[PDB]
Amino acid sequence: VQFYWLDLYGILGENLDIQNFLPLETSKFKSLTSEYKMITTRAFQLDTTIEVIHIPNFDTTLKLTIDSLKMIKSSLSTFLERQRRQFPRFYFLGNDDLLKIIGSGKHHDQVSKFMKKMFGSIESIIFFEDSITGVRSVEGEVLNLNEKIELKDSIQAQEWLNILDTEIKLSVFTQFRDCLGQLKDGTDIEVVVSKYIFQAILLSAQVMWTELVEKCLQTNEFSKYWKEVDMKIKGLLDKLNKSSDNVKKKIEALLVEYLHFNNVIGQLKNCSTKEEARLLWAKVQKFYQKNDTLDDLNSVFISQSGYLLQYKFEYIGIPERLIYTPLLLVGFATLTDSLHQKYGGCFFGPAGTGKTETVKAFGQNLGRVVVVFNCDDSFDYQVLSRLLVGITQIGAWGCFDEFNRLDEKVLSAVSANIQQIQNGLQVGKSHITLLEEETPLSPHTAVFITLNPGYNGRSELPENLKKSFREFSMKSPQSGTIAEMILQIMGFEDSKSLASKIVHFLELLSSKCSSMNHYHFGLRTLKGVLRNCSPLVSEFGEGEKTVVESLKRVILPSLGDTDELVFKDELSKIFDSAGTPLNSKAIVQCLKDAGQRSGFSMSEEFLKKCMQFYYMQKTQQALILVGKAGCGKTATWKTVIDAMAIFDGHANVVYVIDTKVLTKESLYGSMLKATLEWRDGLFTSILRRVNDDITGTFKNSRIWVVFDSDLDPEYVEAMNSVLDDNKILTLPNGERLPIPPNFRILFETDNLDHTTPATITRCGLLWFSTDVCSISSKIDHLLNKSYEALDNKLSMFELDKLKDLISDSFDMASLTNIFTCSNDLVHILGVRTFNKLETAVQLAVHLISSYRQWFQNLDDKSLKDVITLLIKRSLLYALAGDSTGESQRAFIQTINTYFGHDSQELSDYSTIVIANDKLSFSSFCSEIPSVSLEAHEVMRPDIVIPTIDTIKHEKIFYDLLNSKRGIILCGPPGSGKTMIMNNALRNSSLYDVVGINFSKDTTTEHILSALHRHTNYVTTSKGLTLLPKSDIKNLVLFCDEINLPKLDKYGSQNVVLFLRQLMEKQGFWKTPENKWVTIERIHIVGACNPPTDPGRIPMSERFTRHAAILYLGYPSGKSLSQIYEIYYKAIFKLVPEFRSYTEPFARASVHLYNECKARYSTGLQSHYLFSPRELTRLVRGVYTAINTGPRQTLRSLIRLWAYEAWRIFADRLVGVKEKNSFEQLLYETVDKYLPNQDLGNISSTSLLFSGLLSLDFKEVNKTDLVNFIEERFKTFCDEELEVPMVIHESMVDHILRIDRALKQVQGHMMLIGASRTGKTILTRFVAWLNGLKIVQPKIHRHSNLSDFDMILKKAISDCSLKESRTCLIIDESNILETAFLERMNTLLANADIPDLFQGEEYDKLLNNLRNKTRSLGLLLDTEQELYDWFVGEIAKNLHVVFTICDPTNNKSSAMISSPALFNRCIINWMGDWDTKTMSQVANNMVDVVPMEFTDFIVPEVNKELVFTEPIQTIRDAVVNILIHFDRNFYQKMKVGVNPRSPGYFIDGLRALVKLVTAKYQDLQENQRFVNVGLEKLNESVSLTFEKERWLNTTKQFSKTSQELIGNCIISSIYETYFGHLNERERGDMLVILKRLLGKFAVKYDVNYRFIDYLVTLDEKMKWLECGLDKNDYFLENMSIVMNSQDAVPFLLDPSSHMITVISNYYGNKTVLLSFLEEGFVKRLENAVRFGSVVIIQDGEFFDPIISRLISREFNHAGNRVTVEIGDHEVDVSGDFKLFIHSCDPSGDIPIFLRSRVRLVHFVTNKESIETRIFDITLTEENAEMQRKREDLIKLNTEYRLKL
Amino acid sequence: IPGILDTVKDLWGSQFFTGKISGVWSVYCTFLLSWFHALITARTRLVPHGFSKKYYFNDCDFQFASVYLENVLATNSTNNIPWAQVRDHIATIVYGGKIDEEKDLEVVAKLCAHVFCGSDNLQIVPGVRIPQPLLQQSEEEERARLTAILSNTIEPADSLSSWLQLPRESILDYERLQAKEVASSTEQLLQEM
Repeated sequence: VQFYWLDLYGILGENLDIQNFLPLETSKFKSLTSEYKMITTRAFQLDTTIEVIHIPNFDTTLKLTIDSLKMIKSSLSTFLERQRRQFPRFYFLGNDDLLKIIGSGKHHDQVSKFMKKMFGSIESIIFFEDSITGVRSVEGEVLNLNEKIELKDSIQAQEWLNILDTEIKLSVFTQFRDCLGQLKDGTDIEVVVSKYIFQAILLSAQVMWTELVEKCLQTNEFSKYWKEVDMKIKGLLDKLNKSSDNVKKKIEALLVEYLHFNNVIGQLKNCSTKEEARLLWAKVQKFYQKNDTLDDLNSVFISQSGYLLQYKFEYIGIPERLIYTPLLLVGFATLTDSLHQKYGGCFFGPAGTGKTETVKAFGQNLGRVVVVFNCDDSFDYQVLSRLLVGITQIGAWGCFDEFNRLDEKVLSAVSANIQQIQNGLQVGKSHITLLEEETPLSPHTAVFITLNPGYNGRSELPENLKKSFREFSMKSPQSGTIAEMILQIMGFEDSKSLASKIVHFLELLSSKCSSMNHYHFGLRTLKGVLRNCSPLVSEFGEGEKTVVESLKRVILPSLGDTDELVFKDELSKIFDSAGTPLNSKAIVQCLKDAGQRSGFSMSEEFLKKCMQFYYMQKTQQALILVGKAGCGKTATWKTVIDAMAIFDGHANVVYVIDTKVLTKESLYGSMLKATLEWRDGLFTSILRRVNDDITGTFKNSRIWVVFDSDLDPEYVEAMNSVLDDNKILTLPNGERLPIPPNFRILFETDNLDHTTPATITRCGLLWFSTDVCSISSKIDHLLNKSYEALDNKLSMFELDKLKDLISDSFDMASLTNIFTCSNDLVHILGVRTFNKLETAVQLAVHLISSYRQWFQNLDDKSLKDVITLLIKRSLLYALAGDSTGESQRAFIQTINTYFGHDSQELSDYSTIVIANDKLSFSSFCSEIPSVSLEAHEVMRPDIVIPTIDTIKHEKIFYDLLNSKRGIILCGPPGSGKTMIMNNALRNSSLYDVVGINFSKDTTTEHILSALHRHTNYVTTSKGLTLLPKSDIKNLVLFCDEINLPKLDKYGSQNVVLFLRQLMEKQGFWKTPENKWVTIERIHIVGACNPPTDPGRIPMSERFTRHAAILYLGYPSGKSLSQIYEIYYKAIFKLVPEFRSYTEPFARASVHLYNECKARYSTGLQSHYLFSPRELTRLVRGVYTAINTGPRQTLRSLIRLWAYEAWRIFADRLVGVKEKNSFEQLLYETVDKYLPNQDLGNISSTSLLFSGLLSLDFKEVNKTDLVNFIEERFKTFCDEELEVPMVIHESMVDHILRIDRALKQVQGHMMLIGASRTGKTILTRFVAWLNGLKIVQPKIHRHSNLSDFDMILKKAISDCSLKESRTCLIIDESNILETAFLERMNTLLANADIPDLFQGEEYDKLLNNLRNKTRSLGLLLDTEQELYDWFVGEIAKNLHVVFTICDPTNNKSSAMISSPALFNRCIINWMGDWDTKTMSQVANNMVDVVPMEFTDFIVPEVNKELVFTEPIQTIRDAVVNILIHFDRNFYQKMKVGVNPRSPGYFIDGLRALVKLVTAKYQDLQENQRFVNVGLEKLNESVSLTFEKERWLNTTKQFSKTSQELIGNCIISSIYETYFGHLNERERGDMLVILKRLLGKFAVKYDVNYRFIDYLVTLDEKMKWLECGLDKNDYFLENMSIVMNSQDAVPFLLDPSSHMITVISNYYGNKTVLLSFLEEGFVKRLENAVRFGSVVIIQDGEFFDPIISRLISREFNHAGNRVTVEIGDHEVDVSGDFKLFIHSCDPSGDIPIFLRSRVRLVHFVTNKESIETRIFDITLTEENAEMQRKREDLIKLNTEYRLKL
Repeated sequence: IPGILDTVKDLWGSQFFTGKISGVWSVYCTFLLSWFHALITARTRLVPHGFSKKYYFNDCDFQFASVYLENVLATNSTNNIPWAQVRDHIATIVYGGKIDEEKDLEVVAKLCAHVFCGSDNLQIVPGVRIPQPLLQQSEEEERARLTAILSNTIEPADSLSSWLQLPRESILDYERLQAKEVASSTEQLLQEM
């Protein structure tokens, strides 16, 4: 209730006290108060809702006050509705606006704050001390009101305004009458217009002439009136003067109309003109008027052709003056026609060439206010409906600008109501059901739909509405006549000749010009030119030269040299002696001096462009410059800041804002809700401060705001109220802040092509070319920059001396050609001069910064000698380092262009030789850690051997570090990314390096929170300077995958944006604290990989404009020996007698790598990526292997080595034949280096080493190893895993490999392979083996990544605070999303998710980790070290491993790219099962049962047996039969032979196995029975027929049993793969299996109708009785899989076949009963509990009825069925076996259950048709045959049973 | 598609009440308007050559003309109203709502040149057989007083297109195109008979 009281906090308080409210409501406010007094005075203390419901006696306080409250709250809305009903203009105001009005109803002055919502063309009410004297229109003219309108409290805002309504129109009516009283006598219009509203005066002016011409229309006159008109005009022309801007306008209107009369008369005069019947005057708009009326509104008449209308006299002042043309006038005529038929409009044509300007003009000419609606936007049509209540009550007009561009609800909502608007309009219904309410209709309202060239010219309007509208084909305005008429009106004495030229400067311009897409030459283009010409005339422009002067001043600056002389000639041909001289001296003096100061060359075009800009700062309120920051774009802006500060003597107070860095709210404001407060944003604080203290003090200081960004609607439309032209802040919160005329806005970009010209053209615009910056200018700047050096320690004395000394090198340097040659180098991102010069100088001056102490303390010759050598080196580096070393080699050949060291031939190039601080220097010889890594620290990451090139990287890095520059590398993870980086990092702790992780979803805020944790700030002056949390150390922030974050809607590099505002703008304008932030010693360095690659960002070049770059690639074979051999060097430290492997061991791996990488392309298979760190992986594995044994013989050396080698490389690959070739590559490489050991057994076997036994270098026979696990896994598989596949030598291989991984730190791995084909099970098993807690997700589609975040935080505490041992396993089917993945990506990246554990989690960690340190005896209250151990703990127990299958949408890399993951993760492509091990399984299976029945020898016959096991027995047969069965079934990619599961035939065998006893006993029992028949019979001996027949039956099956097994193997096809597999792959064995299982010797029956042979047909018969569609073989077979299928026969029923069948199957049986528990799906359980038959209902798709986690639970669940039985899956037996009766063919099935599911078919097709046809006709005559033979079948079975 | 006459005489039925107007010369012109209407619709049957666009000609506009005509019919029975100009704008205004090309403009202009006058008792199109003095006679009740009497002056092979002021050769042009069209239609069908 208190929020009603919050409403009423304001409102009741208000109207409680304001007794003025209706006494009913007032007394109700008081009845509130009878209790409300507690609601607020008691709640004065207890204010909030929860406190209000706790006030003393809230029991009656609320009750009674809330009773009254709700009475009131609703009464109040109806109270104001009452006011709205009483005064229709209130429907243009909100209810709350009326709350203000009624509280201030008395205060009519306060009421007037909503006056525009309450009226038409009125500016303000002219009143004094509670009484109105007149009103001023929006045009400036003032209507005197004849009666003083008292504003006495009691008159009510309601009637008050009603009074004015009448008062206004009355003084219009009657003063008009007065005025026409004079004018009708020929009185000079000036008189009465001085005293009155010109609009009405025009009416009379029109009347005067309309009537006057009648006598020329009598033919009596012609020239009299013609002359008389131009006599009157001449006087009026003389009158037209600036002296009264407003009256001037009144005159302009008058003259246009007099001209219209003149023209008509001109022809009446100059034509036979069939008197007033000739359209010449008959079609003309005529006015007549009279004072004889009972309603003043009827005093003037408007007519044309046979049409007559009455002017509505709504107060408009002088609002338009549209130049009318014959065409426009016709348009108006047609508009009135539609008024006659009460139809709405259909304007066809664009605004600015008409449309809006014409419908407005029209309405004004009729005299009634029209509400022009902007229809193309997200507007709540209910608001309109409310407006319409008022509109219809008023009789107001309404136009619909682009009406048809609506969504469906708005469109249809208004279609219904507009339908009624037009219905009721036609009907004349006084009360139209607007929103179903009988709304009063003032029969004057009208609907005006307008549309620019419609979408494809379409009648977009629904027919529902169209029936009541009329077409308005606007084709074109008459530009030149419009122009000319205006020029006449302008007082421009050349008018006509100007206009005739104007249209052709344009015509020619548009004709031959280029495709300046940003340019348009329409009607409004022309209008603009004139607007500019107008002041140019006042500035003494020489006639036609003024026109051209304008042309020089507008447009052409936005156009480029693509036209240049094209437009010169297109325009010059029209006027050749064109243009007046520009003499902007003080202006250019300020400008040019500003340039001289800044050091810009003051180039021609610079100054020219700047001068054009100057004209635009004068004339425009804003300008867009398309160009280049730092080159002219900002150099000019800079220059202008200065120039205008000087020129105006008014400091150019600019506020540069990088648009997208800040939000709209950041700039404008926001609000607080707890205590209710508006928050002032930056831009708006600026502007109010402009009024409060910028111009509030500096009355006319120039003030500027700059927006730096590219263009898109979303970030530019928000600036319109100032930016466009208004220059007045008009905020939605009412904060209006007229922005001083000295205020301007600059918008800088490089590309505007993102929206319409309708918006683009509204500004100044410079087509800026970057060649404004000559290189000589750039050089001039660089020389000046030497005096800006450098560090506080540098006085620059020695620098200035060096400047003079090096200034000589700028004299036509060979760089004038080298820069070209550097541009000729191969590179990825763009290369330009300013950054080339930047990095050259910044390094040079920081090289010189060392000359402040290394060489300042030495002489100048030392400064000279080394800076010459060193700067050449740095110049070479500046123009080399960023690209490929080979191109750098080519680059340094440019040394031969330099006349001193003119030699590209230098061996020890200046880049080979390194300079020392003592003036010494030398060729940088190899110092690569010879005696070095020997033992212990072998795997410690920071041991990566540094090499000469990386040292040189460090040499310069050091000075770049000194330079405070963010070098960005370009290369890959795994190629030294982290290695080099760390080597660099570890060289200087002075610089606090921070590894910032650039994930696709990393935000600036992530960066900022890190800074919050690690920084603070200082203020040497009130500047706000960022300082790391500790001083002295330099915070080198670091950026890793810069080109791998995401871009926004328009492809913007928003993280770069902020990167830049941090970098480029050096800081941040505190939008919390409203203050510019600078930085102290925070630095930043970045990196990336080649932008050319998939998923990488094409980097902003303005970004790169100030960047330094270093290319990173892979190491050479020699250098691999130099680095990795050291790692191997270390390893051999422990085995001196075999240490000799030294070099060849390393070199084998070096060269094997070289080729391996070459051998395996990504063209073969994507993820085939290679890195030198794989050699480290060899180092890793090998060293630890060494640590387990006693001596490393060379055989033992290489066996461990080689077996490891393929685990590192081959295991990541797919192609098995290719792997074979690698075996040889491997083999041969080691054959090259260490061939004297047993390479045969080592490479040919896939032999494993002791694991279950201590390693100790020992090989274990895989057989034996298997023998070990044959026992080990029986215990670890504690009757829980539930899968019985056979541990092939590969399976035990998997086992060894996965465990080793499980025994390593940082257990980060990817397993790629088939769905639950042991790759899963495998991991479950080793969990039993090793004993770790395992992370396994269970996701249903209602979860999200915050659930994940819980889990993450959970897990990190589980590892470190809970102190548990685990392993995190990632399930691809549960991958919720990217951000989800991003957490885990950074998790691995820096072994952390920065601030995941911040805030209260951090604090809980501080508390509980300290609690642990107390229990641990640690003194780690040092929060740093404390959380350092926290994360150290986690890393030793988390071990994230990911498992993946490839049947879906995961990026083809089998992961979503992530190069960072690529150089960290261990990978193993598991893939699929081997055909020989599957026969192993099969062997084991058949070994269980008596397949070997003696009747059978070697049974199949009809073909295939090639290369099988010598077939002697039945198990021999059956297995090899099944090998060719499923090897050929299947082959050829229909579903896809390249990848498929084997399960399909595995369980096929299982069934066959079942049948070895099922059918066998069928037979054996039958044998008993024929024996039984023979028993008596043998001695019955009457007949022999029966006896012998029995003997014959034994004879039959004695052969047929075997014949049958041949046929039985083919029967299994139906279950095996047949039911999904289609022709290309189905048909590889479809009937071919019958044709091929063969050779093994027993008959194939060419007949294979297993629908008969496998089952007794009567079950199907009963299903046929139940509606089973017998049609297709496998269709009707589904009734059998219904009655026998284990993998759920998903009842796919779009056809709903099974609804029929199951409902008839159901019959007299009820729905379901036995196991009877809901579990987690009561939705189904409670829908089936009834007793007997059901499936999962009918059409009952899973997503509705069942959750996703049922997969596993369906298969089995200990939460549903107990172990006292042993079962886990619920007892939902056959009749009620809940098969998913779903009509969804795409039902949610993951790429693991797509295998584990029996998808079932239920639909008919074309293949049946033909027979259906036959059948019909066949049986139509021959059914009798069928009747007979089917009856015989019946009888035959009778006899079979009789037998 | 029915005949032009069908359109004319049936239109008169749908416009039954129009001739109730005291303007007996107005119902005279009403007859003319329907003759006009049918003919222009016959031309739209020939889009884009007998008329460049499928413009929605209709009986509401038929009636809008009766209003616009009524606006001038106050004196149009006499020479006070130059109905040649009236013709011009019944076309451009009543029937020109969303007409876009000047060619169609002229097309219609020719038709109205061949259809309207403000005086009764005149010859309009003798090809239709209209030199009639039908005056105080309804478009429906007195159709057959003189207008249903007019016989079938329509060629089996031509509308006449000369009633529409269109050439046989354009009919022939279309005919060749029709062959191209129906043949190319079978081109796809034909792939299997």
